[PDB]
Amino acid sequence: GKLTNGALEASNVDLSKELVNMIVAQRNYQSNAQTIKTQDQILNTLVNL
Amino acid sequence: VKVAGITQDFTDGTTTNTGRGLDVAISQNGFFRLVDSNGSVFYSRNGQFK
Amino acid sequence: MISSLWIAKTGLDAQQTNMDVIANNLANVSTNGFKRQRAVFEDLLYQTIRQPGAQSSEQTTLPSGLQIGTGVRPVATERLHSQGNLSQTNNSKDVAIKGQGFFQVMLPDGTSAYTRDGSFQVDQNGQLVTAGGFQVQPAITIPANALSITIGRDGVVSVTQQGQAAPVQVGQLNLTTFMNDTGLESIGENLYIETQSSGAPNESTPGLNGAGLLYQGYVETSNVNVAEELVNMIQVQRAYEINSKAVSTTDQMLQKLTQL
Amino acid sequence: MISSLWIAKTGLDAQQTNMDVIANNLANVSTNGFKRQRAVFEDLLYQTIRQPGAQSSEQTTLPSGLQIGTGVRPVATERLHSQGNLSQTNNSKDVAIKGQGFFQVMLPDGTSAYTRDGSFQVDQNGQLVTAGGFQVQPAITIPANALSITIGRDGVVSVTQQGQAAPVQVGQLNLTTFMNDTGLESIGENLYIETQSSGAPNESTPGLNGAGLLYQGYVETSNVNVAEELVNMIQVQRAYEINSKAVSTTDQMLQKLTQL
Repeated sequence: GKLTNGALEASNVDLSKELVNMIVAQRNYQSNAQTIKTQDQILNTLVNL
Repeated sequence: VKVAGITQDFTDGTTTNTGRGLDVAISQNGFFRLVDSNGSVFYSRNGQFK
Repeated sequence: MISSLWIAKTGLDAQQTNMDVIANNLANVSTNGFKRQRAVFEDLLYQTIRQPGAQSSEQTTLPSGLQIGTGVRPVATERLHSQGNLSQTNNSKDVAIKGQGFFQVMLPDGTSAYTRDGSFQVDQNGQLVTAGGFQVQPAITIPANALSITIGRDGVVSVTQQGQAAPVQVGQLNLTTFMNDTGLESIGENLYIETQSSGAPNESTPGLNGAGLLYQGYVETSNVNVAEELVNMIQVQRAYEINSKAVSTTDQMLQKLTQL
Repeated sequence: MISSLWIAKTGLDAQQTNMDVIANNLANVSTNGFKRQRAVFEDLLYQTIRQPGAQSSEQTTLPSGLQIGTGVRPVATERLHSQGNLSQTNNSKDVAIKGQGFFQVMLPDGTSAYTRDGSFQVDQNGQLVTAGGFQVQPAITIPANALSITIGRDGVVSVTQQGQAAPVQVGQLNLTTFMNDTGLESIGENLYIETQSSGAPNESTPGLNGAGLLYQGYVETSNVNVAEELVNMIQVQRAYEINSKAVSTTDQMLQKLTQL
């Protein structure tokens, strides 16, 4: 590529995409925590026999 | 699940005028070549030079 | 040691398998080109005792005899092959399939696996490879002096060199389709290998007799639905707890008998 | 007093050790330059009974004989020497490590200890000391009328004096590297001492050889990941309850024996 003098190459991070990805990742993490909690309430129920 | 890897989106970003003569922007492909105090070779897209 | 204990010991194991399937589906909610699993169950033995339909008298038959049954067993976990939603992540090296075909990839041992993941990279030698470093087939090399990579809807890979107004074709991407997509054996790393229940690998071009279409800059996400998995967890948890209660009731019954 | 009771007692002790490791990891979240611990277990001895592979007849061997095993024992507690997150405190005296080196300090016993903590102070004598007052070899004396301290990426310490246009070098901070980093014996107060399994201390400047670089104004936070510890705590609690249930079952069987 060619060099442009007097200019800087800024970052390529789009904030809207990052925010929506953060939201969906939070929901997925909560779902995984929920199934973790279910496996225990199952192990605890088996223990209380 | 297993994390196969972490990539880096090597697409050209914004070009912003700065008004200083020592900043260079690389459109399209290319990497600036640097050497540290040890002598290793490095590559960087940041054109903020001094 | 007693019949109801074995039956409720099979119920526990089947519900644990269902929970395992649900948890595995929820863990891979973000992996591209994923197909979620579904466990199927079937009845175990049925002890005959009094035979159903047995001739009690010389003219009267016994309807629906004493058929005491055994627990449950799972046949298998089948992959729900549906089209995951496509995502526009705008990179020239990501390709997504629109139909029901598979990419062919050559394993290091010389055999060929089949993957629907479209996140492709370029190795140091210039070949298209899967993100796990497995080289794609039938080999699409990419020159060092490449300016843009264009993969069309027909799988044709073109590379535009510097200062040249015409693109250069560097290969042709083909899709493999099977009689039975479920019977493929998953070997991990988003890879499936051929099994005799999956028929034979039929190679086809993308748009003809049944291979899917390829879209560049798109990634095929998983078909896992979170809400349905949540509801299924709530129902599997209740079923497991109730079967454990059956175990406990059998245990209490055996206690009094022994005490006698 | 019975074999299963000893096995369950060993399991309980191992799970308690795991819980202590988790608690120690949790207690040192705010410590700087702390490396989390992980415990590794091994399975104990085996009562032989019938030997596996013993010749039963003149030609037929016995496959997989009665190997009744004993409980479990923890072998080791290993540190995870990984680069923790760097935190900017904007202090002229705080130093952070970027690689895999160690700072060398002198205990008042006369032996040398090694610490990765970088929160340094100056004593009333003007020397560089650790927050516990241990003097930081190979020894940096800071003059009385200092205006600012500059510690370079390679370890050169300079002091800017009033009326002098040039900085004055007052020492050189060095890093010690070990061939085996996990073999160091932790004596507390963020100090590790060398053992015979920790190789020999190789002193080097930050940048040369393999030692890491020094960042001024930064502190190395602990590498403890908390959510993993919470999940491990849940697992440890459930496993401890299961082992306690095994103990209870053994106790009940012994009780039903006595009355006979």
